[PDB]
Amino acid sequence: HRYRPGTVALREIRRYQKSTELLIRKLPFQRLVREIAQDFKTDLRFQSSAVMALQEACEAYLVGLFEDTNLCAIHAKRVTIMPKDIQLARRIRGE
Amino acid sequence: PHRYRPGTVALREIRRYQKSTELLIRKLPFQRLVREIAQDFKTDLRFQSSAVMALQEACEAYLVGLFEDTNLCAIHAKRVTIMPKDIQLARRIRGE
Amino acid sequence: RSRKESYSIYVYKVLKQVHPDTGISSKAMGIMNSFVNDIFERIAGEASRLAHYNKRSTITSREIQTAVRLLLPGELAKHAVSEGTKAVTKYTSA
Amino acid sequence: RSRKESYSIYVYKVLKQVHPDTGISSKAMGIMNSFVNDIFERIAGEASRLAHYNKRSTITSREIQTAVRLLLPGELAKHAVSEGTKAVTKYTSA
Amino acid sequence: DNIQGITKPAIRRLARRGGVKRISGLIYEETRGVLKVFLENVIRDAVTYTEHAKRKTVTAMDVVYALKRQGRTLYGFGG
Amino acid sequence: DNIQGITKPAIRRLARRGGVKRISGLIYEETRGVLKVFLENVIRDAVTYTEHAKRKTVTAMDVVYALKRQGRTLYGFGG
Amino acid sequence: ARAKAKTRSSRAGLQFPVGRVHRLLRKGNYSERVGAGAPVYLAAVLEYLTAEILELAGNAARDNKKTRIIPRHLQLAIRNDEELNKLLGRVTIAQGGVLPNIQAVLLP
Amino acid sequence: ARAKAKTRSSRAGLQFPVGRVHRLLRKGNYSERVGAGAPVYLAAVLEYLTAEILELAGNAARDNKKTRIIPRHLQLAIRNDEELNKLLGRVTIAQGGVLPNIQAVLLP
DNA sequence: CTAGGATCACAATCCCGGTGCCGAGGCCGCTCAATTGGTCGTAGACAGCTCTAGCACCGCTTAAACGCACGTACGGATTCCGTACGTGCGTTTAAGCGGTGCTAGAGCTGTCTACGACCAATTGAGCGGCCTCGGCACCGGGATTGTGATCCTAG
DNA sequence: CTAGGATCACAATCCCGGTGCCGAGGCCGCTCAATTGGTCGTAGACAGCTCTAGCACCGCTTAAACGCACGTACGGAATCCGTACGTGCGTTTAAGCGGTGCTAGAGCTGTCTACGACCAATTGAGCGGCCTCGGCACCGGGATTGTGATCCTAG
Repeated sequence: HRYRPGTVALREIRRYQKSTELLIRKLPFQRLVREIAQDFKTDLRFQSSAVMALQEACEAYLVGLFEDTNLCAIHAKRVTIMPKDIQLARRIRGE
Repeated sequence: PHRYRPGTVALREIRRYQKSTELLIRKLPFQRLVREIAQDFKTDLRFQSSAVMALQEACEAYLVGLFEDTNLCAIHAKRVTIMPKDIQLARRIRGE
Repeated sequence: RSRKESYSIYVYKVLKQVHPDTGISSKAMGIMNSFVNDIFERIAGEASRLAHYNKRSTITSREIQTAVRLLLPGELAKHAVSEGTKAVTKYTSA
Repeated sequence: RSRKESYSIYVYKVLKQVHPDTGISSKAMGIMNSFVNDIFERIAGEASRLAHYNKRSTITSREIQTAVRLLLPGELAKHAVSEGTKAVTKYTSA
Repeated sequence: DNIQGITKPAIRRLARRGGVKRISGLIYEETRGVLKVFLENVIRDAVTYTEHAKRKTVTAMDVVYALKRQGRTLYGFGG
Repeated sequence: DNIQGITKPAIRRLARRGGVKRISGLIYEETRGVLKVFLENVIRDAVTYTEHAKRKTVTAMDVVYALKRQGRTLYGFGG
Repeated sequence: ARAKAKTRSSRAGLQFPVGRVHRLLRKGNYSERVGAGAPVYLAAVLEYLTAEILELAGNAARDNKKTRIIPRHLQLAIRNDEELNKLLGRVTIAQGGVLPNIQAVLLP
Repeated sequence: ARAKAKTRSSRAGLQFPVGRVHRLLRKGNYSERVGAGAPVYLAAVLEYLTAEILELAGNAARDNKKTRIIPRHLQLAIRNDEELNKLLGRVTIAQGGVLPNIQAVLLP
């Protein structure tokens, strides 16, 4: 048995839209945060709740952007999101 | 006689209006609209001349910005004609 | 050690008024505290601006009412103003 | 007769310093007044928030500096801080 | 019937400043609607400010404030 | 190269919560770049707040404040 | 002997702390003076709004056969009401997730 | 006889009014107390920003063979500098117009 | 005979010169708000201490990520059609400008009173700490929904 | 022999009862912030007056809107190709969790001093008002740029 392209993609959409857990691995995200912060000030420490707040904000932002990217794609009569859709979304959003 | 190809005059107008700064909406109709709209909130309302001018400036800036974003949407759908679905998309993404 | 004030007690009282058999998680209580603080700030700040614009030094119930009308959308404002007015009336009659 | 204070004199002085032979229209002067008022209330408001967050009652040069760093983008903040620091130094030595 | 005062050539001029080359026939009504919504919002807030001051004349400062609180700061009219 | 820790399947999960059905292969790098920019901005404001308080530990309140001033208010972490 | 202490909240028939709201207004660098009615009004408004959102969240919880409100329920309540969505437009609810929404063009 | 009045602007080598800035800070409901250096710093920053904008506008005027700055020149100066555009992103300059920009795809 | 560059007619836009008018830049009087000199007190700087919570490391256990492969379906290029929008001309309309008249209401001043700040004594409401137990997450295993294709028939 | 529907296989989800754990809600002691009662000063409500600017109307000019005719180029539908993203099985890896240990620095407390508010005096800088002149807007003529198309040419 092989599901046709799209069936599993819709099942995943339903599953992740029903759940609320964070989708980025914590340890890699923490490393990224620390690496970025290193350029501003050295020997910075971070509260666990600081990293969690950052992760939450980043995930929310990215989900919203993917939504607007999806609307752009649908408007160009596509079903596939492309870099040009992210760029357009961001430009219109003012970013 | 001489007839300019579709697009030539449209680009000439784009250049002219993008170089000038005067207001493009006729003052008297805009004033009437403003007063009509304000009537629904409070009666016997007066308006300073500079209130109407401020409103007209803000509205025209807003509309120009929206037409710019509508144009970008059209260009992204491989069109050169702006359509209601471009305004709607722009506004939705803007959050309006 | 030491006190960090919060609106937990009052949120729980209101919840017990509206849903006697419904509880609330700590994370929802934190959300409700953040919400109450945010709205407080928004209202107080717009009342402050209103007062300043009119060269007045006192924030009264009028400033609060106007801020509510400016901030709360649609029927929320309608009902919020009603609630506030009733409370003030009750307060003024002790 | 009602006196309305404005930054016109100071905007003109600066213009005469940077462009001795260049004047300015009344509408541009109004634009520059609005600009100066807006940036003033952005900086002061940020400094106020900073002070409040740290449970301080005084707005000092440190709060202003931080507010400038937070508000002004990129090199604007680098030069603005320099300018501010120079002024304070000059002021402190009378 | 004052919304119709925003004529077809006015909308075309606004679009031309925005860099639009070709305009569909259905854009005019959409634009009129958008403008109406925007205006209603701003005027509503300006009138609220006017009423709070117990005035009967909407001032340019009421408008400026209304625009400011909607994130559309306007420079040139006293703030 | 810690930016590479944001894996292909993480980005796909994020897109799936956003309702995206099909994803181009070039989206992953774009997303990584966008995330990097966002993070840099937020962290730079949070560190500014930390430095003003003369602290060496970024607190959750620094982050909350940074988000707040960027118009991305976050609820659930003390404000 | 003086009179028994009667809280300003009880005089106004409110759950929210009028005295605390008053103190926060006076010490929040908002104005020089604060009227006596301002804390009462503000407290009443904040109590009404929290009652509304708690009621909607409790309804969502009950619909989900749950007896405790979680961030999910708060997000559902807020995003499903046009007015509360408009008030809380630029607000992120931690651990709230999103609304189930799939574009009609993507369905099989 | 006391000493000749020396303005705090002249002491700081500033054109902007330090005394006025101080008064506006004290009466603007920002904090309980205001440091002595705060008005000096703020005035210096304001002066720098004004100088920058005025310089760029004067340059645009001189490029347009004009002797007087108009709103147009200010708009040109602000929108042509990435940093000043970012600072004044959500600001509308009355009678400023827009920057000449035509999409490449529309050209003949 | 064509595709291509060259040449042409024409309208539109940039440029130079003269006129004039009204807004900008400067001078003057004064008045009020900023400066000088001094006092009082409390807010913040600085030092010291505590203990909490952040950082670093290690060992298993999977869950998830990486890689490769087969294939279908979605992006994209090409072609054709018809209609909808741009361009231009003649007619109509109402916007813009000036001038006059009027009065409502914005803006300011003076008086006085009620209301909000401030202080001292009192106390009860709200916060920290402890504890218990039931709402929830998790698990196994059936019932159910759904996708895909194999089978059967009338046509 | 084909299209459509009937039927089947069986993977993913949902539902149910049982387990047990650790977080939410309640109780107790205390302490400090809210209340009560009284004093005092000034901010704003109210009344009255002035004078400005917002509204209403009229006539005249002319620029802009409007309606219609015509044509063309652009949006949209259809067809075909091909590549590249999706679904899935196998191997790898490092995230997650639990535990242990160290120590840096965040939070709090005590003491002191200096920096800012407040007051009185005084004086000069900035604002309203008046006035003049020159910089820019406009009109006219001309040089130039650019579009649309007719022509001559190399091939």
